[PDB]
Amino acid sequence: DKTENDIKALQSIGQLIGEVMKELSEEKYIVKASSGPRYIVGVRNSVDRSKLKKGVRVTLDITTLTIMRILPRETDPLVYNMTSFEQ
Amino acid sequence: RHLKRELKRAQEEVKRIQSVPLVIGQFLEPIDQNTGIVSSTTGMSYVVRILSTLDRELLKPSMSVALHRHS
Repeated sequence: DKTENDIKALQSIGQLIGEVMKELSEEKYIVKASSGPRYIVGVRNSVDRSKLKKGVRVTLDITTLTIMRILPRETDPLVYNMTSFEQ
Repeated sequence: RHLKRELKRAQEEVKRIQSVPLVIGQFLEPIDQNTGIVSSTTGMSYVVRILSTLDRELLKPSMSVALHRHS
């Protein structure tokens, strides 16, 4: 099972994060990526319109660029080092 | 009647291209009215076809514009 779980991750692919910059139309969303350049991208029926608001991180695929799911916010690798000072 | 059925199909073709995946550019200025200039948001400049059956009166002043990513 330790290697079966690795198979399942391996035959999958990564996601590339964006956030909803501006709603354009029903099935078209404008995002500004965390890597930069803005796109227009689509949605599956794996997400709702009432479940998206702006500044909410969204997944995209790196082979079709379509949102499948809602993603929690991000927060610096740097600011986690500050919470580890308490001594 | 045949030619009208092939038009509905002709446009259907191009609509597949119209929908996503896309990248977002910015229109600078025309160079004809069938060719225009855009700077993509990868910071690269392309001379591009102006698709027909689009705006040409808010397009010619500077305004956002959608471009295809593989074409």
